[PDB]
Amino acid sequence: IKLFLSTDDNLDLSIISKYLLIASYICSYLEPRYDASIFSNPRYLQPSLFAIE
Amino acid sequence: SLLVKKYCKMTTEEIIRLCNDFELPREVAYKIVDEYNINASRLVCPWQLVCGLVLNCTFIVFNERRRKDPRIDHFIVSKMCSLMLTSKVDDVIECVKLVKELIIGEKWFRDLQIRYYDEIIFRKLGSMLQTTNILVTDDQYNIWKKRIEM
Amino acid sequence: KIYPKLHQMDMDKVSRVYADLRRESISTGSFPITVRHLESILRIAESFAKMRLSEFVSSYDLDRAIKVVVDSFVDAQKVSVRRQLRRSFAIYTLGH
Repeated sequence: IKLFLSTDDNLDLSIISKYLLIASYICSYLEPRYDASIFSNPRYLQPSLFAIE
Repeated sequence: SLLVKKYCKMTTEEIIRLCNDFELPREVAYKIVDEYNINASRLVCPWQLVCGLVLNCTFIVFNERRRKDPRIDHFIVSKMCSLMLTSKVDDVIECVKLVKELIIGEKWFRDLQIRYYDEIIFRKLGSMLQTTNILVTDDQYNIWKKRIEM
Repeated sequence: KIYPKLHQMDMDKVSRVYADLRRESISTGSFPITVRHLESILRIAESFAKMRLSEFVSSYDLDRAIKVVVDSFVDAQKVSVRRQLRRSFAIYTLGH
C-alpha cells in the first residue's frame, strides 16, 4: 500500500550564517520606515531590495 | 562586609569623604565621582567600583612613596579593610583587578600616568611584541619581595 | 483588625527596581513609569502580609509584589519588548 498512496518524492549552516538570513528576510518584506518602533501578506509577492548597512 | 551588599543608594558626598581619607587632590577626586554618575546602572555592587577606583589612583599619585618605603603599600590595604567591614585580604586584590580592566582604555586614566602611549602604540598597530596582560608587572614584584622581609 | 506595617524593609531594593524599569521604558519606547507605579508595589506587598495574618511585611512579601508589577508591565507591551525585558528583569523575579 506504500507504493500507490504517494509518489515517493523522486529518489549544517553556521550560527552567523543562520542569523544573517533571518535579518535579510525582514529587510526584504518590511518597510524601513517603521523599524524604529520594534527593534528600538507581503510574503506572497517578490521581495524588496535593501542596503548593506 | 560592605562588598557583599547589592544595589546601594550612594549619595554625592560619600565618594568625596572616602577620597579625602586617602589624601587625594580635588583634580583626581572629581574624576572618580563623575565615573559613578555615568555608570549608575549596569552594576552589581556599587562599593566594588568605588573601592576599585580609589585604590587604583592611590598607587599612581603616591608612586614616589611606595618605592622608598615598602610599608606604604601594606598600610593602604589594611585601611580599606576596616572601612568595608571585611577581613579577607583576597577581596581587596580581586576588586582592584576588575575595575582596572574597564578603566585601562579611557582618557582621564592616560593623563594620570603621564603626569605622575608606549603601550597603546602596539595594540592598534597589531604588533606581536606588545605588553601582554598575563604576567605581573616588574614594579609590583619588587614590592611583594620587600613585604615578606619585614 | 490586622494592619501590617512597613517596618524593617529593604529600601535600597525598591529604588533599584524602579530605576531599571524606568530606564528600559525610555530606550524601548514603552509605557512611561511615573511615581504612581512605585506606590503600587507597597499596596500589593501589604496585601500579601494580610493573607498570612502578619503585622509586618518581611522580605518574602516584597519579592512577590515586584513580580506582579513586572509581569503586568512586560506582557502589556509588544512582542520584541516582551522578549527583551524578560531577560534583564529575570534577576528580581527569580528569588533566592
